[PDB]
Amino acid sequence: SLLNMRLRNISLKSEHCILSSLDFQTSKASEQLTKKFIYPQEHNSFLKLNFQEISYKLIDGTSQIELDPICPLKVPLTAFSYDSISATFKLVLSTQPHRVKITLAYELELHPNLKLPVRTSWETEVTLTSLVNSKLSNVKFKFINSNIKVIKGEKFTMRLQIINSSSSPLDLVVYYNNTINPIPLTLENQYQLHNKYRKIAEGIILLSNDYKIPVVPPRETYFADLRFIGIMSGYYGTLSGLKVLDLNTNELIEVGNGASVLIQ
Amino acid sequence: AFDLIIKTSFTKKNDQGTFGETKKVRIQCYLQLSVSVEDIFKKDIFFFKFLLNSSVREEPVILYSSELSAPDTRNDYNIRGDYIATTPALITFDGNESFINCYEITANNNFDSKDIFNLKVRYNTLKEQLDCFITDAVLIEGDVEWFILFEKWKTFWELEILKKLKYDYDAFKENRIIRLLKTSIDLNKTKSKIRNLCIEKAVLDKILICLNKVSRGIAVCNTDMDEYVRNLVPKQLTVPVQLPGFEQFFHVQFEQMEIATIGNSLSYTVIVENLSGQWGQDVIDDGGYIFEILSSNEWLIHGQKRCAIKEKRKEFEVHLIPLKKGYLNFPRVEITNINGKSCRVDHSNAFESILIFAA
Amino acid sequence: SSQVENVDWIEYVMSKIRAESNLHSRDFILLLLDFRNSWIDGIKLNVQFEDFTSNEYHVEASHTSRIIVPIKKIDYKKYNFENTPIPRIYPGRQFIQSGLNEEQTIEMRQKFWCREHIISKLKCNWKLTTDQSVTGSVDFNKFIEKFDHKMVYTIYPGRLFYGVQLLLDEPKVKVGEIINLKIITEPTSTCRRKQNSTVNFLDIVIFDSKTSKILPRSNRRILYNGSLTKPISTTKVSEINLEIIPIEKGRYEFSVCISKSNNQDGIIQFDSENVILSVI
Repeated sequence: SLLNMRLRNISLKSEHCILSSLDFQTSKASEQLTKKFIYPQEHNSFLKLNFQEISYKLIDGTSQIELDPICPLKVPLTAFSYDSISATFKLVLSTQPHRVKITLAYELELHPNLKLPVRTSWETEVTLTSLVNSKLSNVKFKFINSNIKVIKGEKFTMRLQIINSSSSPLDLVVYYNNTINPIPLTLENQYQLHNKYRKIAEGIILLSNDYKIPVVPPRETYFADLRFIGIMSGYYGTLSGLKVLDLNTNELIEVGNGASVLIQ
Repeated sequence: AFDLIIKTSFTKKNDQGTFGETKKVRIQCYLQLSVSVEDIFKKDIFFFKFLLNSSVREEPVILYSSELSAPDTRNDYNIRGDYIATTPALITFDGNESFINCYEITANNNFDSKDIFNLKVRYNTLKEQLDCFITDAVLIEGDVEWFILFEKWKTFWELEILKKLKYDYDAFKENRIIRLLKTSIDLNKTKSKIRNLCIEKAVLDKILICLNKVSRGIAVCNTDMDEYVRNLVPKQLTVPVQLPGFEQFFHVQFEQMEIATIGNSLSYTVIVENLSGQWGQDVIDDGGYIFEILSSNEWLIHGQKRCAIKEKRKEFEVHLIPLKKGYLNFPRVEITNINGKSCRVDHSNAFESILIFAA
Repeated sequence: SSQVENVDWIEYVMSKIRAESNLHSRDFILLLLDFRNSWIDGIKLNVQFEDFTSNEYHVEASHTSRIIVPIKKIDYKKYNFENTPIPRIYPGRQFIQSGLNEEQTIEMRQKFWCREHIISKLKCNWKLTTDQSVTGSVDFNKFIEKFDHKMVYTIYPGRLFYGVQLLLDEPKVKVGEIINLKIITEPTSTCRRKQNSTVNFLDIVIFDSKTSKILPRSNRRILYNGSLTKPISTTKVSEINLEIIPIEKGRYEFSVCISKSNNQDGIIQFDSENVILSVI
């Protein structure tokens, strides 16, 4: 069994999937057995595994279905000593764990006469922000296009969705802060922090600053049509400064976390 | 530091007498400056980086020149990056003042890891320079009739009082104030010492006010004290350095095929080749030199993650899949030998990033 | 860039820097005015300054419109607001002190004259949307409140301590070539009286530009001779230069940070000026 393998699947909430990535490599048993019977008299020998077929199958009860990989995987692939080949599969995702089967059909090719077949297999289970809500309230916020790319200098528009279902209309007011946040750390980290705060402060401007969103009646929605223009090339992932104030309980929720402006 | 006794018995011809003194001295057999090499390898050009530093907490030094001389064995590498200081550069024991001296070396035929390079750094201690400053500026300012009078006791002045002083190096480093420590020297007994010697009255007076004034902390920083090191002899610390020993040299290049949203394959082709012929050592296209792309928590690799290098030039495709939001570095790579050997890797684009822009 | 020249302010700034190519883009600021229309009907705005005119802005009733009007920074070298007492428009009354030490009065004087500079230079007109012949104007003496610290820092660079300046040979160089940068540094009027000293230190901290991440001190991307930290006099213009050697392809920012002393905190200013070089 010189095919030690692993499954280190990682979740991805952004696109709503889980990426399962098998990775099989020649184990230390191959190193131990290479200089024992494969080619004892030679000094630097190697194995010559050939993989007939690799299957990643989704199973539920008696039914099974094969899953194709993300990028193509040339099936009749060769393999020598000290190799590690990995394949990735995408399956869309609550509390219903999946059941999958992995089967590798391969054969060693000691001389071009004989081929020992192997059909190792085993089953297992596939087991292991953009939307922002308001604390001490039920109102919820989401940008229609949180991922916007525009040429720097040109003014762009970002559509903010408001959900109201709590009890009563809100009088929230939105603004962008264009002042350098005072710094609180060594000189290195402190200057990094200052540069980040400066870039946040004087990078983007909201051309409708201090917009009074008029009314958001209960159990309804509203589109705050914010309008911006950028002046510094860069990537403003989860931009701060765009914070919305609620004029009922002085909430200073950071609504800008669901914005990923990129400008050249 | 140790003690030494010298004794002489010289004789002259004009007189008949046999003269000769017997002096007892204390010699400081400690190296003030400390050097630590750090080298960077890149394809067909080699880089040095010396982190020059002081070796004592309270004896900062000053640097003048650090030109690295090539070996005299042959018409070898053309060095490029020698440093000549317009003004002396201060360096202390440790802090956020890392003095870096970097060189760029280009070979003509090939490298050889048995040559010896010489650094040849010239320097002085801050104490010596500031001693020259005090003994030339605060004491003999634009005077000749007084200096000829004072010349009688110059060797005493530079040995019993000037040597015993202790300078507030922290104060100089902070505000460049030339002040003594509190427990530096007791004037109440120093005055008694000078009085015990036969000394001219005005000379005694000027020495007393000089010591008092400098104890008060004169703070001339940059308007002066840069024309007085001319008469100060520099120390020199020619130290040898050699290129590190290694068995093989590889460089790996990731080439884009045909910005990049999250969860999408990016087709890259890695080119690995053993460029050891450039550095003398012949290629070894059969060694146990496994090459693996270290999978991080922000890059999923699809394809041949690991493979054994058994060819002069190897190339194969590989598809990368990002996981995090944006501006991710390339996945790290390493080439390691199986048995015990060591080799050097030149990742062509170690510090390069892709802007992942989700959806 | 040249593609986005449609809006008025960017086009004005471009024509100014191109036609007078000695000013960098740093010698310009916006003003970010916001006119709130309290009239029942809409009004067409047309804001004006020294030379340029803004295109028409239609501001409908009870709705604010954020107007951009660029300004050239005022230079302390040829205005001398430091010693210029506030005018007394009804002289003849005897003199009674309000009571203010030197720092408070110089602060107030700078704020007042800074405000007054951009009141006698900025204007706008009217056109009622319904009836086009109801033109008029609006003053700014009764709207523009007193300035604050940030508003004076941005427009009046004499408030800052040092007016440093950076430049390179060319912002394009291959891998493995010395390319020196020289940093000029002139103290301002604020430094010559606010604090007594003879040496202040500055740093030549370097950023990745693209990722906007500060590089380490002893990095493997930019090799240089000598320490980044070095003193500068607080009275005379000081010139320093470095021996930057690029190692890998990329872009770097080369900011500057002036400090009072090398003891952790106690930094005078973080200047925003920077010069970018791209190595390839």
